[PDB]
Amino acid sequence: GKLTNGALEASNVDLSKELVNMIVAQRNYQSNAQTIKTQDQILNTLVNL
Amino acid sequence: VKVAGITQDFTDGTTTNTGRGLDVAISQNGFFRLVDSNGSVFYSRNGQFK
Amino acid sequence: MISSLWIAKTGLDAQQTNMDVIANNLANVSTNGFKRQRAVFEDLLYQTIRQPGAQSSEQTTLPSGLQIGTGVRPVATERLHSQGNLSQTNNSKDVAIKGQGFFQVMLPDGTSAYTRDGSFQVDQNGQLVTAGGFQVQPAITIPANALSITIGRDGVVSVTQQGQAAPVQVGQLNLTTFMNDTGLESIGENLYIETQSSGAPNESTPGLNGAGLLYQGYVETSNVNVAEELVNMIQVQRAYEINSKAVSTTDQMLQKLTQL
Amino acid sequence: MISSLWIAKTGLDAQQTNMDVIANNLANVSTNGFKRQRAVFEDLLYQTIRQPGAQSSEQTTLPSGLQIGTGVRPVATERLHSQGNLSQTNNSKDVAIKGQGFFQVMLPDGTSAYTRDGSFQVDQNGQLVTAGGFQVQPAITIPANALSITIGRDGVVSVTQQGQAAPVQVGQLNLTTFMNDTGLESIGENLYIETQSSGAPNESTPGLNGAGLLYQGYVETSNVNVAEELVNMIQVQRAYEINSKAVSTTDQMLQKLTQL
Repeated sequence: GKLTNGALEASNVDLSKELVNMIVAQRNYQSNAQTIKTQDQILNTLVNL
Repeated sequence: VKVAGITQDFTDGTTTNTGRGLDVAISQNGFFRLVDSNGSVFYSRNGQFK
Repeated sequence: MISSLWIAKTGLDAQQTNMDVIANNLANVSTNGFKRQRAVFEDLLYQTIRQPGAQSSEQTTLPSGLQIGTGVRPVATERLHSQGNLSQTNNSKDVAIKGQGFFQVMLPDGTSAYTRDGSFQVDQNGQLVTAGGFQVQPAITIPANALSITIGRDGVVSVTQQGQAAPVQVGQLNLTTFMNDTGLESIGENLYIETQSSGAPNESTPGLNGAGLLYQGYVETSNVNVAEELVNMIQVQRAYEINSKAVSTTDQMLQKLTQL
Repeated sequence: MISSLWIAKTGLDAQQTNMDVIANNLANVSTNGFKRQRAVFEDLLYQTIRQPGAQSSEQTTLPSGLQIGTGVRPVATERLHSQGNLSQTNNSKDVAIKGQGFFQVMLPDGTSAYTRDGSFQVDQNGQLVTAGGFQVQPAITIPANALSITIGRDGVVSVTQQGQAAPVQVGQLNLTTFMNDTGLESIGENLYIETQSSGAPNESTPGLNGAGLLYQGYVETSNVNVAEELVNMIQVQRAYEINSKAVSTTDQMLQKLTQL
């Protein structure tokens, strides 16, 4: 590529995409925590026999 | 699940005028070549030079 | 040691398998080109005792005899092959399939696996490879002096060199389709290998007799639905707890008998 | 007093050790330059009974004989020497490590200890000391009328004096590297001492050889990941309850024996 003098190459991070990805990742993490909690309430129920 | 890897989106970003003569922007492909105090070779897209 | 204990010991194991399937589906909610699993169950033995339909008298038959049954067993976990939603992540090296075909990839041992993941990279030698470093087939090399990579809807890979107004074709991407997509054996790393229940690998071009279409800059996400998995967890948890209660009731019954 | 009771007692002790490791990891979240611990277990001895592979007849061997095993024992507690997150405190005296080196300090016993903590102070004598007052070899004396301290990426310490246009070098901070980093014996107060399994201390400047670089104004936070510890705590609690249930079952069987 060619060099442009007097200019800087800024970052390529789009904030809207990052925010929506953060939201969906939070929901997925909560779902995984929920199934973790279910496996225990199952192990605890088996223990209380 | 297993994390196969972490990539880096090597697409050209914004070009912003700065008004200083020592900043260079690389459109399209290319990497600036640097050497540290040890002598290793490095590559960087940041054109903020001094 | 007693019949109801074995039956409720099979119920526990089947519900644990269902929970395992649900948890595995929820863990891979973000992996591209994923197909979620579904466990199927079937009845175990049925002890005959009094035979159903047995001739009690010389003219009267016994309807629906004493058929005491055994627990449950799972046949298998089948992959729900549906089209995951496509995502526009705008990179020239990501390709997504629109139909029901598979990419062919050559394993290091010389055999060929089949993957629907479209996140492709370029190795140091210039070949298209899967993100796990497995080289794609039938080999699409990419020159060092490449300016843009264009993969069309027909799988044709073109590379535009510097200062040249015409693109250069560097290969042709083909899709493999099977009689039975479920019977493929998953070997991990988003890879499936051929099994005799999956028929034979039929190679086809993308748009003809049944291979899917390829879209560049798109990634095929998983078909896992979170809400349905949540509801299924709530129902599997209740079923497991109730079967454990059956175990406990059998245990209490055996206690009094022994005490006698 | 019975074999299963000893096995369950060993399991309980191992799970308690795991819980202590988790608690120690949790207690040192705010410590700087702390490396989390992980415990590794091994399975104990085996009562032989019938030997596996013993010749039963003149030609037929016995496959997989009665190997009744004993409980479990923890072998080791290993540190995870990984680069923790760097935190900017904007202090002229705080130093952070970027690689895999160690700072060398002198205990008042006369032996040398090694610490990765970088929160340094100056004593009333003007020397560089650790927050516990241990003097930081190979020894940096800071003059009385200092205006600012500059510690370079390679370890050169300079002091800017009033009326002098040039900085004055007052020492050189060095890093010690070990061939085996996990073999160091932790004596507390963020100090590790060398053992015979920790190789020999190789002193080097930050940048040369393999030692890491020094960042001024930064502190190395602990590498403890908390959510993993919470999940491990849940697992440890459930496993401890299961082992306690095994103990209870053994106790009940012994009780039903006595009355006979």
